[PDB]
Amino acid sequence: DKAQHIVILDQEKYDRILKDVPTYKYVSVSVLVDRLKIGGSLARVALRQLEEDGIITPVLKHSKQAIYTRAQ
Amino acid sequence: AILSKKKKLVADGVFYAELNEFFTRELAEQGYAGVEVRKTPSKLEVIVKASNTQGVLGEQGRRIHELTSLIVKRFKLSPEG
Amino acid sequence: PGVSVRDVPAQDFINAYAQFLQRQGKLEVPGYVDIVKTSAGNDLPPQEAETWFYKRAASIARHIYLRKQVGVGALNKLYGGAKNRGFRPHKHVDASGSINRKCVQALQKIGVLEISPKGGRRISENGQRDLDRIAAQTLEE
Amino acid sequence: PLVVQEQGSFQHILRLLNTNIDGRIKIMYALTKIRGVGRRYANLVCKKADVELTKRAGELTQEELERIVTIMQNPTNYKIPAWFLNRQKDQVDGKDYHVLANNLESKLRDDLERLKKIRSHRGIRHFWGLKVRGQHTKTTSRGR
Amino acid sequence: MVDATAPKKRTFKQFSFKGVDLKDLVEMPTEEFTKLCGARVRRRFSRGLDSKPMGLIKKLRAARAATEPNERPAVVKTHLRNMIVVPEMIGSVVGVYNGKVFNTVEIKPEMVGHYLGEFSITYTPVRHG
Amino acid sequence: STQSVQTFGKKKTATAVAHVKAGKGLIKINGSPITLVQPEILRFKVYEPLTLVGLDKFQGIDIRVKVTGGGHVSQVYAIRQAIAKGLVAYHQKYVDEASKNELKKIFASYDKTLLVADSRRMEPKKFGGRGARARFQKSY
Amino acid sequence: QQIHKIRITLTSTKVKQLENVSANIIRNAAQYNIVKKGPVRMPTKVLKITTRKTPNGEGSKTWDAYEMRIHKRVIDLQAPASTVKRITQITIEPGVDVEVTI
Amino acid sequence: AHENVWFSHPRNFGKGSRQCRHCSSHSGLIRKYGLDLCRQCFREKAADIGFNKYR
RNA sequence: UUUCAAGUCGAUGGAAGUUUGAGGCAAUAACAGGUCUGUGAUGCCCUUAGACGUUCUGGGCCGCACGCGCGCUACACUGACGGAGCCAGCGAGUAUAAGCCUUGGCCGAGAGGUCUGGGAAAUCUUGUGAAACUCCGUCGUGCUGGGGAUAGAGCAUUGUAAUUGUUGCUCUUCAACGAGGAAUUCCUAGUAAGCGCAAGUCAUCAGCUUGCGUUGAUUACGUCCCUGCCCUUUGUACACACCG
Ligand SMILES: [Mg+2]
Ligand SMILES: [Mg+2]
Ligand SMILES: [Mg+2]
Ligand SMILES: [Mg+2]
Ligand SMILES: [Mg+2]
Ligand SMILES: [Mg+2]
Ligand SMILES: [Mg+2]
Ligand SMILES: [Mg+2]
Ligand SMILES: [Mg+2]
Ligand SMILES: [Mg+2]
Ligand SMILES: [Mg+2]
Ligand SMILES: [Mg+2]
Ligand SMILES: [Mg+2]
Ligand SMILES: [Mg+2]
Ligand SMILES: [Mg+2]
Ligand SMILES: [Mg+2]
Ligand SMILES: [Mg+2]
Ligand SMILES: [Mg+2]
Ligand SMILES: [Mg+2]
Ligand SMILES: [Mg+2]
Ligand SMILES: [Mg+2]
Ligand SMILES: [Mg+2]
Ligand SMILES: [Mg+2]
Ligand SMILES: [Mg+2]
Ligand SMILES: [Mg+2]
Ligand SMILES: [Mg+2]
Ligand SMILES: [Mg+2]
Ligand SMILES: [Mg+2]
Ligand SMILES: [Mg+2]
Ligand SMILES: [Mg+2]
Ligand SMILES: [Mg+2]
Ligand SMILES: [Mg+2]
Ligand SMILES: [Mg+2]
Ligand SMILES: [Zn+2]
Repeated sequence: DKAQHIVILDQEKYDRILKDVPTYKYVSVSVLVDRLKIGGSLARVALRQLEEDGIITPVLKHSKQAIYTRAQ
Repeated sequence: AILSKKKKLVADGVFYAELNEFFTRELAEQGYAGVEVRKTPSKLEVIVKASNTQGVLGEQGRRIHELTSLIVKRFKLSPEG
Repeated sequence: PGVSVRDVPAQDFINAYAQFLQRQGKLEVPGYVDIVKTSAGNDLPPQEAETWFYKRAASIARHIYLRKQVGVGALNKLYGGAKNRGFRPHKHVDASGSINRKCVQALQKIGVLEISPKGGRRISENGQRDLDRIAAQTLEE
Repeated sequence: PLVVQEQGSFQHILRLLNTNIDGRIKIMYALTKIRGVGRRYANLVCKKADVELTKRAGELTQEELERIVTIMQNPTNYKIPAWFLNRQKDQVDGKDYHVLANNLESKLRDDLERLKKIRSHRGIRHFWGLKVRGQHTKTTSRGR
Repeated sequence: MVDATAPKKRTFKQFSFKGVDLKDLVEMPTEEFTKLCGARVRRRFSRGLDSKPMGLIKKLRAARAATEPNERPAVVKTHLRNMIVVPEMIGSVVGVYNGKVFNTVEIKPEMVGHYLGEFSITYTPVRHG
Repeated sequence: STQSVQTFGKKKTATAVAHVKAGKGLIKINGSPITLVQPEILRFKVYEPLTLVGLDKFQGIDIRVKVTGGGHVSQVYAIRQAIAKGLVAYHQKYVDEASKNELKKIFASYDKTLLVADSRRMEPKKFGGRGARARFQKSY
Repeated sequence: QQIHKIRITLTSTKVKQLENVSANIIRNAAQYNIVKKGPVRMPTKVLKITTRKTPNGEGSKTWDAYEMRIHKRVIDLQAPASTVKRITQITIEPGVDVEVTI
Repeated sequence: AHENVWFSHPRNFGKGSRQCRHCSSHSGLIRKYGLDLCRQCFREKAADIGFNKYR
């Protein structure tokens, strides 16, 4: 009951995402949920765009598992 | 009428089983051993093995004649068949 | 060498034929597609409301390509699945007849299939022509 | 088809048909909180109101919220099939209806006395709180 | 949600069953009546009415004709408890077998469309302790 | 006609019949290239008979198999056996047996099921239980 | 009504007499220069019936598993109808029944 | 009158619609392959019919 | 290794090296074990016309404060849905009936309806295009899109007859259950576990059995510690044999 993860993305969290995700060894749906406090559905759209924006390199593609890494 | 292969071989067996018990009840006193049904064209040969073939074929073969009639009238067989 | 339907993966070929069939727009879509569920064993309608009919018609077309005189009754069994009987064990139940029958009827007037002799629905003279075409525009990337 | 941001437009708590709806639930499953509105029914009223299901409850504007409650209260006027409705071939007026949050238990109740007033067997077992649909009660339903 | 109000209205309301009020309901023929009730009832009349249901109706009609000071129409007894109540037999009193006794019921208008034996429980309810 | 050999591989119920003809190296599964086998996690099970010997062995031969029966996984093992057995059987008939024994050595040293069909079959069920060995739970 | 493509269907429970009649007909179809096709072994059908052992309902739940194997063979002959029927009387056997269809 | 009531209830498509060849019983009937024999009567006649135990 | 014996354990070859895997049959006697509710199998007793025979109508065998046993669903993310991919084996099937398996076409959201045709069957249903499963999406730890009882309203099928809902379908309601105490069951390889399919009962109804196949392991390959049985020795005042 204590989760209360944020599902709407405001501006303070948005640039915090783009400031924190690059400094990650390994990002995934749970990694985004665990540390950014965002919901699972919001994490999935974030990963699919961050890959389209070039910040994130896709190590492996799968529906149930998305393995991503830093592009730097 | 039109009877399947599975249901036809079973019917022959069921006919044999019912016919065999019929002889056991009727010809019990004559040491009835068994019956062999030899199918043939235009005829249904039935061979009965008994200790005494006089009780079945008695008084000018009256009983065997009167006993084959009980099978034509129960299985709807032609009198010559 | 040439290209056939059998030379391309099934899952992404249907996604390509579905896209063409929607953009072409000539396929007639029945009016209840936004309401109905695909099977009586299903509990919810398809999640891709705008496109589920096109993709299913694409799947039906591809499945008929590889076989000979498949009926509409066989199509219900193919797309049917395990029903969620509450406490009783699961069982396979066929899909809806109208959805499949409308697709093949809709596909029959777009030119890809036709009623085959001795039952079923054959692929049309032009049905082979245009499916093999889509396969080529699938694998260039 | 990408992440977007908003400020001050989200509404945490909604009130529809005198029922409180959590605003952070997806719209299709938020309406299922309204009693008398299931997942199957909520999927169609959102599709009849041209409200794409990819929106949370708070994302909706007032214009959309009123457009949904209008459809739920008048389903047949929006090409919603009769067989899809909650209360079809009504007892008194014979028309197809879909009862909602506060109306459902009232007309559900009215059916119970209507069974009990004629003293039918089904109404009697309903009165006793036992199963009415022929279930065996010798070994099941022993809680309280 | 906008708003809601429930100001219920009337007009000397007569009891009504699926859009048909009691006045027209009773003198509708049972052929027409079955067309506006449930699936089970509609199937039963299409399957063909054997002599037993029709014979009870004829006796029930006569029992009402026996008395014309407008009191209760005297009891007709029957075993056929698979009878479907029709508007023609509203107000009649029937004795319905429960296996042992003739439970007596008076056909109220709200009983229409139900099975005749559904108002006569066949078992005395269990009472532990 | 031409140099054609026909073989088969088997798993539990799945049986894959392989036709190995002389040609440009055409290798299809039920009329579809092996590069698009549905079990992708297991796509390397049928790639093993290829990369073990080297794709150069398939320049002169084309293989078309028809696999039926069994299940999804059981069919993959049947296909890879028909291919492995087909390549060996072609060498024994149209190439020197020295090469055929060479190919058979690498295959056997890697996986016995490439050439030898697995003999395991399902045990029959016996009454008194829901399975072959399993029995209904007992109560006292 | 002369030389015909004629089918003889052989069914029986026991294979020894079935193969004797089958071989005897083939033998007679060999010395007589009659082209033949067969015999064709149809997949044998196992008629299985599984009852409970107990006439009552007491004891361990034990079951019998009875069987009735049915073997069916069809032989195709190219001969006039008079020739094939008399061949049947040559190879008549009580166990095996014969049906002839054109 | 009485003939229209005596044995008047339908006795088709039921368990009482059929009976054993041997014992004319209603319970435990075997209808496979048109045997129409009781399961108890079948065991005592199985060998005669041609059913044997092999496995 | 071994009494160099019976054998056992490793390799190699092999399709198969656990009795090759699995079953069927199965000794000398015995039990007051269970069935006279399988028998036109039976002795005796009871009844035999107001029947305890048989038949017809209706109800009951389902009845519900409770204790117990065989099971089925689940408690979620190794997952639910939504699309898409799409693979078995064991089997069964009719006529002047009293109606079998039913494709294909056409209606219907479904359930289901209708018109033709095939099959007495390796021919047609049927490749029974089964389900788990796999891919791509939605969901995002929430009694939540887990779970689907209970119940309201409605639509079809079978049947003379569905009320005490036969079953199926549609909408709605959406309960306990958040992995279970003391105890206790089954199991060693295509085995266990899932997962379905067919046959039996069957006008209708399979959460049941009998089989079949799909996916497919963990852990011993040992012991007498518990439990049961067998053998040897022993005691006995038991032999109807400790229910002595
Ligand atoms: Mg499927
Ligand atoms: Mg599916
Ligand atoms: Mg489930
Ligand atoms: Mg379930
Ligand atoms: Mg019960
Ligand atoms: Mg009575
Ligand atoms: Mg053995
Ligand atoms: Mg005793
Ligand atoms: Mg007695
Ligand atoms: Mg008795
Ligand atoms: Mg007895
Ligand atoms: Mg007696
Ligand atoms: Mg008796
Ligand atoms: Mg009994
Ligand atoms: Mg019996
Ligand atoms: Mg009496
Ligand atoms: Mg009982
Ligand atoms: Mg009751
Ligand atoms: Mg009761
Ligand atoms: Mg049991
Ligand atoms: Mg038990
Ligand atoms: Mg799903
Ligand atoms: Mg799925
Ligand atoms: Mg077939
Ligand atoms: Mg819930
Ligand atoms: Mg659910
Ligand atoms: Mg429910
Ligand atoms: Mg124990
Ligand atoms: Mg029943
Ligand atoms: Mg069944
Ligand atoms: Mg049972
Ligand atoms: Mg011990
Ligand atoms: Mg002594
Ligand atoms: Zn019997």
